[PDB]
Order: sequence, then C-alpha cells, then structure tokens
Amino acid sequence: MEALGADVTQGLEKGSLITCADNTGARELKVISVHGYSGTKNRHPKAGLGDKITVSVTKGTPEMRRQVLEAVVVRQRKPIRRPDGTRVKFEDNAAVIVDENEDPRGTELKGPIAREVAQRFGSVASAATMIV
Amino acid sequence: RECDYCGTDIEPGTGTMFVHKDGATTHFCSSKCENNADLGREARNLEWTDTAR
Amino acid sequence: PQPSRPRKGSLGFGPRKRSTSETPRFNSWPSDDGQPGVQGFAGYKAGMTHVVLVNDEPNSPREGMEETVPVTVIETPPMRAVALRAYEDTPYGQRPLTEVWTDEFHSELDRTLDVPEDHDPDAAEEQIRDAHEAGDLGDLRLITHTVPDAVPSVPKKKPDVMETRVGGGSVSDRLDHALDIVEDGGEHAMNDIFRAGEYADVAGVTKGKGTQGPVKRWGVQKRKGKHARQGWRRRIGNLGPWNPSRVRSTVPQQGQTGYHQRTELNKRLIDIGEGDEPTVDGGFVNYGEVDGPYTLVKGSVPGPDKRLVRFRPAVRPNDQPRLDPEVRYVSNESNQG
RNA sequence: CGAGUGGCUUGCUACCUCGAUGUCGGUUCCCUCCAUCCUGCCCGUGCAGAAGCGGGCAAGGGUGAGGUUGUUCGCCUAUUAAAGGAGGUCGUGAGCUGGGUUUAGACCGUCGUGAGACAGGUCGGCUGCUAUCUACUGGGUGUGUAGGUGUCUGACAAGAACGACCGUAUAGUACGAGAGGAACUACGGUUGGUGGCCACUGGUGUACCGGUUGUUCGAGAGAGCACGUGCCGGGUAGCCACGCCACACGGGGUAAGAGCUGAACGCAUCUAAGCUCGAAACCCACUUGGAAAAGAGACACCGCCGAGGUCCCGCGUACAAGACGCGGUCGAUAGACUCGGGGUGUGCGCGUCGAGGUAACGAGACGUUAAGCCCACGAGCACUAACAGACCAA
RNA sequence: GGUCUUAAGGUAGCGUAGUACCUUGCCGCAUCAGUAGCGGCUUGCAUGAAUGGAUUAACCAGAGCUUCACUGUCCCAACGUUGGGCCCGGUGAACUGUACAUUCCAGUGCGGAGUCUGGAGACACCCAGGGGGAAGCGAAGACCCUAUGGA
RNA sequence: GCGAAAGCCAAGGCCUGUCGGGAGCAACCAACGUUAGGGAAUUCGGCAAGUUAGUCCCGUACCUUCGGAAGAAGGGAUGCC
RNA sequence: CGUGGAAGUCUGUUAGAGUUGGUGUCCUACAAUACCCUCUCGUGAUCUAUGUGUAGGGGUGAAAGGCCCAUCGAGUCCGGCA
Ligand SMILES: COc1ccc(C[C@H]2NC[C@H](O)[C@H]2OC(C)=O)cc1
Ligand SMILES: [Cl-]
Ligand SMILES: [Cl-]
Ligand SMILES: [K+]
Ligand SMILES: [Mg+2]
Ligand SMILES: [Mg+2]
Ligand SMILES: [Mg+2]
Ligand SMILES: [Mg+2]
Ligand SMILES: [Mg+2]
Ligand SMILES: [Mg+2]
Ligand SMILES: [Mg+2]
Ligand SMILES: [Mg+2]
Ligand SMILES: [Mg+2]
Ligand SMILES: [Mg+2]
Ligand SMILES: [Mg+2]
Ligand SMILES: [Mg+2]
Ligand SMILES: [Mg+2]
Ligand SMILES: [Mg+2]
Ligand SMILES: [Mg+2]
Ligand SMILES: [Mg+2]
Ligand SMILES: [Mg+2]
Ligand SMILES: [Mg+2]
Ligand SMILES: [Mg+2]
Ligand SMILES: [Mg+2]
Ligand SMILES: [Mg+2]
Ligand SMILES: [Mg+2]
Ligand code: NA
Ligand code: NA
Ligand code: NA
Ligand code: NA
Ligand code: NA
Ligand code: NA
Ligand code: NA
Ligand code: NA
Ligand code: NA
Ligand code: NA
Ligand code: NA
Ligand code: NA
Ligand code: NA
Ligand code: NA
Ligand code: NA
Ligand code: NA
Ligand code: NA
Ligand SMILES: [Sr+2]
Ligand SMILES: [Sr+2]
Ligand SMILES: [Sr+2]
Ligand SMILES: [Sr+2]
Ligand SMILES: [Sr+2]
Ligand SMILES: [Sr+2]
Ligand SMILES: [Sr+2]
Ligand SMILES: [Sr+2]
Ligand SMILES: [Sr+2]
Ligand SMILES: [Sr+2]
Ligand SMILES: [Sr+2]
Ligand SMILES: [Sr+2]
Ligand SMILES: [Sr+2]
Ligand SMILES: [Sr+2]
Ligand SMILES: [Sr+2]
Ligand SMILES: [Sr+2]
Ligand SMILES: [Sr+2]
Ligand SMILES: [Sr+2]
Ligand SMILES: [Sr+2]
Ligand SMILES: [Sr+2]
Ligand SMILES: [Sr+2]
Ligand SMILES: [Sr+2]
Ligand SMILES: [Sr+2]
Ligand SMILES: [Sr+2]
Ligand SMILES: [Sr+2]
Ligand SMILES: [Sr+2]
Ligand SMILES: [Sr+2]
Ligand SMILES: [Sr+2]
Ligand SMILES: [Sr+2]
Ligand SMILES: [Sr+2]
Ligand SMILES: [Sr+2]
Ligand SMILES: [Sr+2]
Ligand SMILES: [Sr+2]
Ligand SMILES: [Sr+2]
Ligand SMILES: [Sr+2]
Repeated sequence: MEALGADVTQGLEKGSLITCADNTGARELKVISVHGYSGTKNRHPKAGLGDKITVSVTKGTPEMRRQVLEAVVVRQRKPIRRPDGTRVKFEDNAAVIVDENEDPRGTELKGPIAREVAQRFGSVASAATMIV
Repeated sequence: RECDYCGTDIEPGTGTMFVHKDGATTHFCSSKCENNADLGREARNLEWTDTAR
Repeated sequence: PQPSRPRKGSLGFGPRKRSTSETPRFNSWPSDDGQPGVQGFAGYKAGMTHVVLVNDEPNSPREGMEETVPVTVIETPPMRAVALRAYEDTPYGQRPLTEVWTDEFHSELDRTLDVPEDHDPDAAEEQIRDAHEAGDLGDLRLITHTVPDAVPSVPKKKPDVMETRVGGGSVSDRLDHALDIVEDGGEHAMNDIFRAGEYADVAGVTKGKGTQGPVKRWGVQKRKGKHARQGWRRRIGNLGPWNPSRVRSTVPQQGQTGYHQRTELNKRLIDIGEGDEPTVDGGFVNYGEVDGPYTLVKGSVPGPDKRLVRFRPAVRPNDQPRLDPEVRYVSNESNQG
C-alpha cells in the first residue's frame, strides 16, 4: 500500500474487541484478519493504525450483528511515531466499516481520525469531522 | 512548542501527543506530566510546574 | 503437520567468540575509481543525540520538510599515518614486501610500538618501485594510528594502530600520493577522506555481555505455558535427534555473546565538524564532554562509549550521495532525565 | 493391458532385543529429501487481454493464525505470494506435557449360572538419576613451529543475510466490439528473517524522593517491623523491545529453454566439433572465523645484558575461574570535595490563618522554601590512594 | 405374519444417553469458524420401571459447556528481588567401572558399531554449559507365550 | 479487631531450624515483584496466576420440598479534625 | 413486631481433624510417603489421650480385597527344609 508517513506499533491482534467509529448500526467490532499480512510461527496476527482489517460485528443492531465485513483502523491506544519524532496516541481503539471500493458503509464518522489514515483512505477522510 | 500540562518548552524530537475522546489534543513533554494528569491532578496545584510558578 | 519457522539466529557471524583485536580489521576495501586517497579513518564512540534535518531525498514526498533523525556522536580527531606498506602478488596470495617509515613520531607512540631509530626510507622505496616495474605490486596500504591523548574522555593514551588501504588512479600516482602523506608527518583529518552526506561503513567490536543463554544469544523461545513451571524456563527442547548421534554446531547453545567484530554497512554521515555543538548537558553518560573534531553518524554504531570505531567509504551503497544535509537543529538536552 | 521406482500406509515373516532400547498425539531445537504449494527462469494452450489450465528446470528462501476433536488424520473460518508433502529409532520423555492407549477404584450397555469378559463407552488414577566417556557451544593452560613489539597474509571454514508482498508513475495505456485490462522500467512502503544500538517512545529500576495505614521507641522530631519494598504515587543510570539504525547492484559459468554457425546426410538440422544467450538455483561479490595451514606463514622496527613480559598497585570499553583492556606522579585510574547535569515535589522549626471550643486543644491552609532529601553520570580538582618493591627473559 | 421359540413380547416414561455401532446422525441455538455444549427429532447396533423408571429444590475440592470480570497462559519477552549456581578455607560421600577408548561419514556384521572395512578428521591437558550418543545409569519384563509352576 | 484472626510489641526464651569467606554476584535453576498495547489468541482443560474482598445502606431474578435460592445480581457509603 | 435460640445449619488456618489442585519443591530426600501454597470439615454418624477387647483361613472392615507394627487376594517368627 501507500506509505502512511508514520511508524506504527500495531496495538491490536486477531480477536481484539474495538469500537466502530460510525453510524452503520455496528457498535463493537472483533478483528478476524489483517489485509496483506503473513506472520510467523506462534505469533498472533497484529493490526494497527492505517490497516485494512477483516472484522465481525459483536455488538449492535440485529441485522448488523454476526456479519463479516471489512474495516479500516482509524484510532489506537498504542503510540505511533510521526516524522518529527513526536508520538501520537488515542483514547480508544477504533475502526470504520468499509466496502469493496474502500468507501465507508455509513454516512457519519464518530470521534477523531489520524491524518495518516485520511491520506491513505480518501473517502474516509471526506467524512471525518476531526483530523488530528 | 510548549507542554499543555507543566508549561516548559518541549525539546523538539521528543514528547507524546494525547488525543482525547472529543478530539481535543494534549502535547506532553514527558511521562511524569502524563502520569500526574492521569491522577486527576491539575498543573497549577503542583509547585514544580511552570504554570504554577 | 508442525509449522515451518526460520532457524534461531544467523549462522554467518560465527563462531560467536571473543574478538582477537579490539581494534576492528576490515576484510574488504572500496574500488579504485577517482583520485588517489586513503580508504578509511577512525574515531572514538561518544554517545547519542538527535538532529532535526531537511529531507534531501528527491523521491520522498517530504522533500524540504523538517525530519528528526537519531545520531551517534563519534569523536574523530586527526590521525597519523606513520608508514607505507606495499604488497606483492605471489602464487600464495598477497604478502607484505617492505615498509617506508618516518622521523616524526607522536610523543606517546612508544606505549604500543618499538619506535624506529634506524631505518632506510629510500631502500624501501626503491624495493617497492622495482616491484612496480616488474608488475608484481599488489596493493598500497598505510600503517596508521590514533591520538587518544587528543580525546579527554578516553582514559587511554596508548594509540590504536591499524592498516588502511590507498585506492585511486594509477598505481604509480597513488604510490606517490601515499609517500607524500607519510613524508610530512602523516597528519590527516576526517575531512581529507570524507564529506558530510556520504555513506560510510562503520566497523566495531560490540558491547560485551559475557556468557548468556540461547534466548538472548540466539533468540530462542522461552518454555511456554505449563512447560515454564516444570523446572525448565530458558533451556531449549533438545540438543538434536537420536540420529546423528552427536550435537551439531548449528544448535543454539550458551556461550560468549557480545565483544564480536561487526561491519555495519551504509551509515550516512550527517555532519563532520569541530567544537562543542553536539555535546549533551551534564556530559554524555559514562563518557564525558565533547569539544573537538567530531562526526555525526546516522543511527546506531557498534560498541560502547569510549570504543574505537573504524570508518571506510561504502563498498556497497544503495543510494546516490546527497551531499551536505541542512542541519537545522542538534539537541543538547541532558541524556539523564 | 503391460513395465517399473519408492519404502510414507497396510499386510506378511519371526532375523535382532523379553537379567527392559519407556507409548500415541502435542511441543521445543537441529539437519535433510524432491515426487515443487509459492517465489525465479521457461515450453504448450481449446495462448487477444486479464485470469487460468498443463508441462519443464529448480530445494535459495518461504509455506503462517485460528474453531470442534487427546487425536495423527480430517472438517471448518478468516487471512496469504503460498498457506506442499516426506526422512532423521513413525528425529526429539538422562527436554517438556500426560489429553488418548494400557494396572489397581467405579458406573452403563452387551455377554456369562458365576467368578468375570469386551479390539464397547465413561469419571478418577505417579513421570527416578549428583555426566565417567563421547559430541557440540563458549572459556583457559601448555607444548610444537624456534628473543620481542606492532601490523598483516589466507589455506580452509560459516551465512539466507537476505526472502516475499503491497502501492504509485507507466496507464484506464497495449490488447479487446465491449466488458475488462497488462508489461519493461523508476520509485515509496509493508512483512518475515538477520546483525547492532538506546538520542526518541515504552518496560524495569526491593538506587532514590514523596504520600499513607497498623504497631513499637512517651508526644514531637526521627525511626524499626508488616518477606525478603507494608501499601500507594513518581522515577535517574544501566539493561532492554513494544523503540531506533543497517542488510545491493553487478560480474562469471550453467539447467530448462531461445538461438547462431555447421557436418555427418550436397539439402535440412540449436549439436556431433565450435558459439551467442539464459533461473530466486552454482561461483565471485559482501559479512564472520581463521598461523597448529607439520610447506606450522609474511613485513617493519626493537633487542640478545638486555627489548619485551610477569608480579604488584588504581580501575574497567572486559569478565563465572582463567582470559581481555586501561592508568600508575613525565599521572586525572579510583575515592573525598565543589560545581554541572539529573530524581522527587516544597523539609525541621517559627509566624499568620483555621471549623469550633471558656479554656485547654485543634485536622488542616499559607509563608519562609524551584524548598528539604537523593544520584550507579560529567567537569574541576593531586587532598587521599595508584606507594614500595620483586621476578623472568634470547 | 395379517402365530413361532422358550412363559410373556416392552406398558409410564426416558432416549444419539457416562447406554447409539453406524456417527462429527438430521434440524436449531452459539461462534468468523464449535467431532464440544444445550434444545428438538429419535426406527433404541444393544433404553425402561426397587437388576427400580422418570423427575427434582437444596448440597458438592465430582464430569462437560457458555457469558461478564481479570490477568505475562499466550503474542514476546524484559528488568528486578532473595537463595543457589562461580571463585577461596574447612568438611567430605554415592551411583558406576570386561578391556581398550580423540572421533566423524559410509559400509559390513545376529538385520540398531567409539573398537570390524574404506575413507575423512584428529597436538596434549583443564574450566563452565545444556544433556545428542554410549540402543547411558537404575530393576533376572509388569505385556505375550511357555512350565504336566504357585496362589 | 468480631475474634484464642492478621500485623506490631511485652514478660520469658533465643541468635543452635548451627559451616564460613569472595565476585553488581555471568549462563542456568528455585521462590518471587513489576511489565506497554492486546486480553485465553495459551492449553486436553484458564493448569498457574490473577480478579473480588471487611462493614453499613439501598436493592435482589428463575426455580423451590416454602426451609431455601441469597452475601443472588446490581448500586452507594467508608479517613481525619 | 418482638422474644426465643433450634440445626449430622452457614462463614471461619480458634483449637483440632482431613487431604483437592499445583501433576510445584524433593526424588543417592530433612523424610523407606517429607516441604510449601491452595483446598475440605470444624456441636457432631465430630476430634482426641489413656486403659481395655477381637488373632491368622482367623479378626476388623460406612466394602477400597481396606487394615491387623515400613509385612496382606491370607501377618510375623522358627520349624517341616538341604
Ligand atoms: C508401544 O508399545 C511398546 C512395546 C514395547 C516397548 C518396550 C520394548 N521396545 C524395545 C524393546 O523390545 C523393549 O524395550 C524395553 C522393554 O525397554 C515399548 C513400547
Ligand atoms: Cl488471520
Ligand atoms: Cl515449551
Ligand atoms: K524386550
Ligand atoms: Mg503453535
Ligand atoms: Mg535516558
Ligand atoms: Mg525526557
Ligand atoms: Mg534411550
Ligand atoms: Mg523434478
Ligand atoms: Mg535447504
Ligand atoms: Mg517417535
Ligand atoms: Mg532424549
Ligand atoms: Mg523420563
Ligand atoms: Mg536427570
Ligand atoms: Mg479424559
Ligand atoms: Mg481417563
Ligand atoms: Mg442430540
Ligand atoms: Mg417389576
Ligand atoms: Mg526375566
Ligand atoms: Mg496377565
Ligand atoms: Mg492353581
Ligand atoms: Mg501487560
Ligand atoms: Mg492451539
Ligand atoms: Mg486456579
Ligand atoms: Mg484404643
Ligand atoms: Mg476389585
Ligand atoms: Na525439575
Ligand atoms: Na531415546
Ligand atoms: Na519396489
Ligand atoms: Na511425541
Ligand atoms: Na526451494
Ligand atoms: Na484443527
Ligand atoms: Na525408539
Ligand atoms: Na512423548
Ligand atoms: Na517423563
Ligand atoms: Na547469470
Ligand atoms: Na432389560
Ligand atoms: Na512474571
Ligand atoms: Na548426553
Ligand atoms: Na417467632
Ligand atoms: Na495437600
Ligand atoms: Na464433603
Ligand atoms: Na494365615
Ligand atoms: Sr585490515
Ligand atoms: Sr578475510
Ligand atoms: Sr513435572
Ligand atoms: Sr548411531
Ligand atoms: Sr532433483
Ligand atoms: Sr510456480
Ligand atoms: Sr499415525
Ligand atoms: Sr475421521
Ligand atoms: Sr516429526
Ligand atoms: Sr494420563
Ligand atoms: Sr475413543
Ligand atoms: Sr463358560
Ligand atoms: Sr476399552
Ligand atoms: Sr613433539
Ligand atoms: Sr499497477
Ligand atoms: Sr472500467
Ligand atoms: Sr523492610
Ligand atoms: Sr488491598
Ligand atoms: Sr542448450
Ligand atoms: Sr606459527
Ligand atoms: Sr413403545
Ligand atoms: Sr550439568
Ligand atoms: Sr524480650
Ligand atoms: Sr557446629
Ligand atoms: Sr514501579
Ligand atoms: Sr479458551
Ligand atoms: Sr483454543
Ligand atoms: Sr458493592
Ligand atoms: Sr457445622
Ligand atoms: Sr467451615
Ligand atoms: Sr493429578
Ligand atoms: Sr527442597
Ligand atoms: Sr515422593
Ligand atoms: Sr504455586
Ligand atoms: Sr527351611
């Protein structure tokens, strides 16, 4: 993929429960896989800010629950390093549900986004209220 | 830049930026300032801090 | 069917034993391209600091922007090339022929060497030139030492002697270039060989850790789960199969870790200067204060503070030289804090 | 239908072990095979392109995470370039595990007159030993080469030190009615592996500073104990990874294959002689070790009554013993002191205030006080200690 | 089949059971995925009524499963603490020993060799290590068969 | 303090749960502390560890042999002067 | 509403009794059955000291072929016996 312009210490793993920062009807998201990832023996597949991840819906509306959908990691608790050496960390771990063409499934996005995610996934940016 | 907590100048190529739930941003100079803030302590109540003195 | 996994550690830096010389010895030298010159220099490791830099790379989207880069400050005072050794091409490889020494010697060089009182620099020079006429001359290298006395933080006064190759134009011109350096007094600086922004290969003898187990030394797993409570925590499963009925040297075992020679490739030279600009407040931890000729190497460098690191122009660079990077800021903040 | 190769399944045999070679599965760690799953290079196509199908060379590297099940096997999910198979006493219990098989207890079903049985199910049910030899990983002492110091050489030896993927430009281009949709090349990044390093972020930090509970030293002050810090908060150096840095290109020769020239055989023919090319594979390149390479090496200087080394002393860039490295007054090696740089967070005492209380008394607040206390780092500084002195050696 | 053996011919119930071979039975629940678990169905290889059947509040260091919470069990390991370990003084065993023994790769051999054969490698001694080999040490195999053995 | 509980301290007893000296004291082992982000992905199985916790107030489901379930669950409080 | 204070009743490392897991430590042991944490019972079919009884094809057994002095699907000693 296109360079983020920041070094990420993947703060999520396969099976992690994260927030769904949108109005799709999905509240809690469970990480299943990470796009373009191949690990090593015994290692739990890791996901971080800017990664496109395969997810299942744990909490939400009846129609949205149990569905296997793709998402993009927007926020994370573990720090990321920006080119100026400064670290940037978030309050929660969050992802926005995305489709086949990488456009958000919902209309509005809840909470802040990292400028690096915004640069990589354009239509997710042009839906973001706050870009930090 | 200046530390949003203590008030000293953050040495460039150092520090952490905490992004709050609402979207608010807080630049910290060190781990000491982050940890004092997590304890619910307000900068102007601590004597060592540049905001207070 | 039990998953595949790459082996624990590399088999190319063996045997993992204590180094013979603390002074690193290069096993390869650059190609003979441009003008004649000494193919390397040396200094002492000081410590680390960060620098804010303007992005030089024309292919980066961040070209012209401020970028924080880690730097290892190494004190590089002028060295002294006291001799010129010449090699001859024999059917058994390269063997040393003769050496051309000097008269001018450093006050405390007699701490390591048995300084020459009687030598004939002309008969030696004549023997080297007869060999060149015969087409038997291999390569031309200089016997060089450091002046640790110029560095206040390093306790030693005893010089670190090492041989360094001269590469360049014709073998006739570089013989002459080599003799010209030696005949003066041998004094040369980092500036004479290196320019800020070039890629150098730094060689050094690593930080000694004494004896450590397979987990640290080879990167093997610790015993997991229930296995970690049975009496075995940091020991490998087995030393090998039933057959072959011997332990193969490839199995991760305990022993000496650290204090090995490493040659770390493509290290960018951020800045080469003189003075106290890169010195840290309160002094560099376990080293001291810098006030003299220095070099700023991008990232990490092998060995601890006070150790002798060796420089050589990159034998295998990936990128093109982007000379004299714009250093907007060098941190002087205390490393204690 | 016919001919075989393998020795992974199964069966057969009864050669070896019954004065014992510890089971299955799993795990961990190492090596290997090729009948190749991916990756490199190719041939064919029912090859437009894209995506495939089939075949050849090829074992460098890779081949991962999970849900049921003791399972091997297998089924299933989402990722992936792909998530290949097999050997090493069905590798691996003087390494682990002990869920299954297969002791002694018990139940159920079936069979039995009964004890009791079952190639049925089920709950419970133990894991010994101080390494003599050998083997390897690392560390020393000697002898050989035949005075010492410093610098080298390179016979050999090890490496995967690199593997792979995504993205952008090429390009909505070639190709195609359209749908759809490449490549060379140049760039950016990710992943796995590898080596090193700690400025940055993070962890630790029973150094240190503070808060505070119980109890004891009458109160105060200041302290002990509460497991090897009472608990809580912060945390320097160092050590670290979750942090940061670095890890080509290109040559040479080949395989499959594509060809040139060319004969046997006037023609033709990539082959028989000859030649131009051509794989992630081979050799070199690069990194690491390596004078014990018995052809036991080279060079320069010093020295053979003296060069150099050991002991000793102060210490670590070193360290389990040994080893290694540095300094030793012509000195900053270690400590004291003082600064500098850091940690904590404002000391004791005194003054004012303080809900109240006749008063006594009074938790606490402010000031004095960026205070007090503390530092595994640096600088200055010969004050203290590196003194005295011994030995070997051509 | 629309009686026959041998007297009767399985009723209430329960049921893929700690009893179901087929079997991971079929449907549903739950999970991304559930040979598990629970519900339903159930022709039950070979359930079933004091050989007691069914059911059940309470109880349980009994067997299986799910959720919230928690966490170094794991990703993936780091640093620290105490006692050892290492060096020195003193004390001072045992296991084990046919002999020889610096081995390695192949081969051969009663078909699982440090010792045989061919090569390769190999200067001696010593310290620390984790246990690959000595089909290592420890026990006249508990399994199996055999004995005109025992209980 | 509810307490013959913990922790601390008397009276009384002891330094004889009877070998010491040395090395920031390495690997490795036994006991153990703390670990960012994730949070059972570990494993036959949460084995091991951890979480919770005293007291008072509010409040408390299915089922039930009416005894129980029940400290269900969940929520709040807690010092000193 | 109070009084009352029942219970093979509950919590409890009270004393005491027991022994679930760690398959930890030990496994030429401190120990021929030990150590540590964890765990169960703790007014009763309870625990315990001393005295006393039952004897080997016999006892005793809330039954495991458990126990009868480290000895049990028939104790130990000596004899039959070489
Ligand atoms: C899996 O079933 C098994 C059957 C027998 C054995 C032992 C025998 N195998 C090698 C020797 O014949 C004997 O070794 C011994 C007795 O130590 C092990 C497992
Ligand atoms: Cl995955
Ligand atoms: Cl393990
Ligand atoms: K046997
Ligand atoms: Mg695994
Ligand atoms: Mg620091
Ligand atoms: Mg800082
Ligand atoms: Mg064996
Ligand atoms: Mg083939
Ligand atoms: Mg291979
Ligand atoms: Mg096996
Ligand atoms: Mg073994
Ligand atoms: Mg064993
Ligand atoms: Mg053992
Ligand atoms: Mg079982
Ligand atoms: Mg069982
Ligand atoms: Mg069923
Ligand atoms: Mg009846
Ligand atoms: Mg026998
Ligand atoms: Mg039998
Ligand atoms: Mg009989
Ligand atoms: Mg954690
Ligand atoms: Mg698993
Ligand atoms: Mg537990
Ligand atoms: Mg009695
Ligand atoms: Mg029985
Ligand atoms: Na053990
Ligand atoms: Na074995
Ligand atoms: Na065959
Ligand atoms: Na096994
Ligand atoms: Na391969
Ligand atoms: Na599986
Ligand atoms: Na075997
Ligand atoms: Na096993
Ligand atoms: Na075992
Ligand atoms: Na080539
Ligand atoms: Na019946
Ligand atoms: Na731990
Ligand atoms: Na062994
Ligand atoms: Na009443
Ligand atoms: Na116990
Ligand atoms: Na009971
Ligand atoms: Na009897
Ligand atoms: Sr060299
Ligand atoms: Sr070399
Ligand atoms: Sr064990
Ligand atoms: Sr063998
Ligand atoms: Sr082949
Ligand atoms: Sr392929
Ligand atoms: Sr099998
Ligand atoms: Sr099957
Ligand atoms: Sr295997
Ligand atoms: Sr078992
Ligand atoms: Sr079975
Ligand atoms: Sr019979
Ligand atoms: Sr059975
Ligand atoms: Sr000799
Ligand atoms: Sr493209
Ligand atoms: Sr289109
Ligand atoms: Sr204490
Ligand atoms: Sr507490
Ligand atoms: Sr050819
Ligand atoms: Sr020699
Ligand atoms: Sr019926
Ligand atoms: Sr040992
Ligand atoms: Sr007393
Ligand atoms: Sr004594
Ligand atoms: Sr702490
Ligand atoms: Sr689980
Ligand atoms: Sr699992
Ligand atoms: Sr509560
Ligand atoms: Sr009771
Ligand atoms: Sr109780
Ligand atoms: Sr058990
Ligand atoms: Sr013990
Ligand atoms: Sr035992
Ligand atoms: Sr424990
Ligand atoms: Sr007799």
